[PDB]
Amino acid sequence: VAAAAEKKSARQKKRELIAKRAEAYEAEYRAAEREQIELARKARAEGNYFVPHEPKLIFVVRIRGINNIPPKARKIMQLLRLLQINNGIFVKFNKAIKEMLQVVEPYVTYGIPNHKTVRELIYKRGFGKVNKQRIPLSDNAIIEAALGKYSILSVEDLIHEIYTVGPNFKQAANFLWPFKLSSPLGGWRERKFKHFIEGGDAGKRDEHINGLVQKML
Amino acid sequence: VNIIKKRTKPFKRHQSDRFKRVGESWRKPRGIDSCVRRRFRGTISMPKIGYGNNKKTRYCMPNGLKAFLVRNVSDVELLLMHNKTYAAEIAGNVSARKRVEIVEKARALGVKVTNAGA
Amino acid sequence: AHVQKKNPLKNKAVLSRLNPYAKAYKANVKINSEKTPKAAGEKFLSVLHEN
Amino acid sequence: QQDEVIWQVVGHEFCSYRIKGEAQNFCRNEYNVTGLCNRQSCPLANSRYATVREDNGKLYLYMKTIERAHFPSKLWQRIKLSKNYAKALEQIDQQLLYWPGRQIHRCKQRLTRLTQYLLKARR
Amino acid sequence: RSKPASENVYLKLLVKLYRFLARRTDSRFNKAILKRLFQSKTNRPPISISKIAALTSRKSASSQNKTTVVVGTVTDDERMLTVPKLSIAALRFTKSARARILKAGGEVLTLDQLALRAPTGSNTVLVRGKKHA
Amino acid sequence: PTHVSKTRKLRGHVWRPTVNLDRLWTLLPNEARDKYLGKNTEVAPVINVLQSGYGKVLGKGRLPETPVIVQTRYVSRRAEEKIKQAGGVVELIA
RNA sequence: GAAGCUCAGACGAGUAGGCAGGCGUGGAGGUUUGUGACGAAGCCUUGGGCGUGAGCCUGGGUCGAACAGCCUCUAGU
RNA sequence: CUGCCGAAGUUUCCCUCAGGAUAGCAGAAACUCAGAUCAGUUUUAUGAGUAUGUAAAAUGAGAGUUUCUAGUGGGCCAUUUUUGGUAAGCAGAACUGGCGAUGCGGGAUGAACCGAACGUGAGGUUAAGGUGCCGGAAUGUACGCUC
RNA sequence: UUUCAAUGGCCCGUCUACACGGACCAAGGAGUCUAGCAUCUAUGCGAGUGUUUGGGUGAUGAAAACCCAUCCGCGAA
RNA sequence: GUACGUGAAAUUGCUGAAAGGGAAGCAUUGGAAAUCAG
Repeated sequence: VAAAAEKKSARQKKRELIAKRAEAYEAEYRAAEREQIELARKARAEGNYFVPHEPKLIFVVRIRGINNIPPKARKIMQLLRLLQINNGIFVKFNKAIKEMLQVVEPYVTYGIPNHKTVRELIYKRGFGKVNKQRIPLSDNAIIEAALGKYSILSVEDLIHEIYTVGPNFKQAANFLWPFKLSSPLGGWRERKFKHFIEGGDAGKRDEHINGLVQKML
Repeated sequence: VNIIKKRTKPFKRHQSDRFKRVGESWRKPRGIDSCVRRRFRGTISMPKIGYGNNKKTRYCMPNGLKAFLVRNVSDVELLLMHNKTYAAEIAGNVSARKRVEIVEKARALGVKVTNAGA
Repeated sequence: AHVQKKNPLKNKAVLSRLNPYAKAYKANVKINSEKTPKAAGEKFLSVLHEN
Repeated sequence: QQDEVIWQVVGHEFCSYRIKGEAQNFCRNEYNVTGLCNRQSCPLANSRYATVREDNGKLYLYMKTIERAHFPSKLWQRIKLSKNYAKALEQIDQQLLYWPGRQIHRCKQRLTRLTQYLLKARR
Repeated sequence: RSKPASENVYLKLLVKLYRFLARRTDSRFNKAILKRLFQSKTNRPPISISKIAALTSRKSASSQNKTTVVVGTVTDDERMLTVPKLSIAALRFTKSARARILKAGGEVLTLDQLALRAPTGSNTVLVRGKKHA
Repeated sequence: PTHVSKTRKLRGHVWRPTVNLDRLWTLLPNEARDKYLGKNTEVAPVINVLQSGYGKVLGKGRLPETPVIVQTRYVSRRAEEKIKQAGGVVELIA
């Protein structure tokens, strides 16, 4: 009766802890979205202009193959872990990253995702790098073993650590394997290898990357 | 568990049909300009490890039994503990008297005989 | 362990495994009502309907 | 000398009771039960084991002892069973309860197939 | 490397024994022997009774009853005539070296004897032969 | 053996020897060493290096303190003094 | 069959070249109470089976005296 | 027979000659540190007159070696510079990639164009390019130009 | 197995599009042996190491096996 | 049956079957006819 009993109870209390944590994160998302709406409405009413928020999280998708690519760009591909077409990885949008991206501007597409695409990816296409092995995230215990040092104990905690760009964003990459996405349903645009502004599909695309993922995913 | 064969047609040697000196047995094309070596579209195929069959169903007759060559009564007597896995195969050079002796022994052991009709 | 990978998005039993929170998540919430406070600044209309 | 060095000599490559094929090897040795070559069931390499083999309508058993294993004449002793297939099963499991049980599941199964002979031989 | 290149059955028994000791205990001594038993003959140089005697009664001594362990050959050194009491374990001792240890001194052991004595390699010095050759 | 060779895989693919003092005491018969080394005997052992095919006795090594007479043709200039404090004597073979 | 069993992940063009494991041939040592005039070897075959492949087993016909499996050695392979 | 790893064309100089060297690559064996130990990469700071270097933040990866030893030391194509230039091409270097070892989809067909780097299959979805017929797919929708 | 339909499929090898070889079949047919040297691996011994120039023994099968002799070679400066 | 053991291929003739409008051979997928197999 014993031994397994205390394990079950500790297992149980951990289950409410992640439940309490998940409640806290969901309230954080909704409050953040609400103040976005309210501070936009207030500024638009009294008259002064509200300004967007410089984003720290973007999603990157490699859209060209492995043939006929300059050595400078394929080197960046290796440093980004984008070693295959239709892959995908997260990168902390900063001056170093932003200036890095224009080098591979025609070879990747990037933009700022919101909470849904992060949640869908991890749940569905989320494969964790456990012991240098692409181990799927089918259990919370898998994430606990590899991120218990950083107090991440479930998928939802990982989703918040990713989506809100926590300090352990760097300490979560090598836990997580690149998103090996499928070819997008409905297709790309007619001419895929032009810049997104020019009627193509490469480059920074912002609010119109969420669309892409839903297809690719 | 059904037995599965990835491929049924054998790999014939290149041009083994336009010549009687070039044989049916497979030989690997060595020529640098061979359109078969470079594996062009429409050309014959080459044996690869990818055609290897399942380890669980490899070496199994269409009825799921592995062949064991049997030359005297002693051999089949050794098959009693694998009547569910191995089917006996009477060797070609076994006399008529020994064949009926082996086949009656194999029937007593209840072990499958593939060519008992001889 | 884990012969087959199952999506939480499609298999509801796998959500219950991953989220001990999907039990009560309550997606849709009345935060508007009959009382909508239409609010667009008067000069904002002026600058919008400009040129 | 010792049993591992005996296995390392005879078991792996050469024995008169071993039968290699395309990729499989069997042990014809009259004192093995599973009929296949391994260290757990090797007749020549290991200490006392138990087996059974047919004779003209009955079954009989082989065993060894450790003290007498240097004298091959009575190294093996023979006991006979010629009463019933079931009673053979109770006999066999009885004479191996005080002995290691890793062999019974192979031993007891071997019996019924040997007895199945007699039925099929009769038919 | 993953297995020894020799076909010696007795050496393979040592490998079998010490694979178990390395993978069923955390003793790095057992891992050290396994890596050195896989080594080729010219990567396992000999050691001398003179060298072992010097390495035991060296500086602060600290040898006492610690059994010296080497994976190789323990050759004799005729240049010394006073041999101290020693406990040595090795793959093989030359005939002269074995006699000199036994007649005036301690004991000779094989590696399997050492495992039955100090399976974790407690209180042993793991010497190595000179690779300069 | 041809069957292991590479050809069966390309088918288709077109006068003075020297002795030092660390070794004189090894030239005795072992019973002479047993009964003469370290014992305060009036008579000392004698070593004839020439009988072991050695011409010159060099002086490398330390010595036991047992007196011993060494017979040799040639000798290095330190090899003799080391046997002075070893208590034995050196005299020269013709 | 520790030279074994088992779980997991990634990967898969290829010239010179580097490495590993196998198929086949003549003869030698050992072994299988091995096969055979109640038909060995060979040969033919719109017969059957096995292997990714080198190749292997077998049915029927012709044939008439020797031949093969395994572990090693060997080469005018 | 199958499997695995897999370059080189130009270097390092040396030469009487062809060559070797030497690297590089591919490797083969031994041994450090779980590291700022690296990078065909970005960023910041820093001097000098976006670039320059040094130093340090980002980023990905376990990162070093000493040792011996095979094969190669060509050329073609295009880009960027680029002085001499003339009817006009033309010549000159340096660099870059691709090609040699490379099959597949498309461009009617093709050494280099456009996509895509290959175990055996099933299903799904696309790239490039297409949807009158040959030919799989709208004799689609909308706005114009042209006889 | 034969044949049909749809779809695809330039004749192979060698050199550098060619060119050069190829009427068909069977058998033969090309990295071999030896000496030196070097690396590496394995086995025996180990400050030693190597008896097959020679002597003994082996007559029942005897060009083998076994035993003895270290002059000497290499190593120990 | 002395053109003498076994009697292969190239090659020729007869019979049977099938195909064929300026080649054929080969590969994938099935149909038809023959023929097996569990």
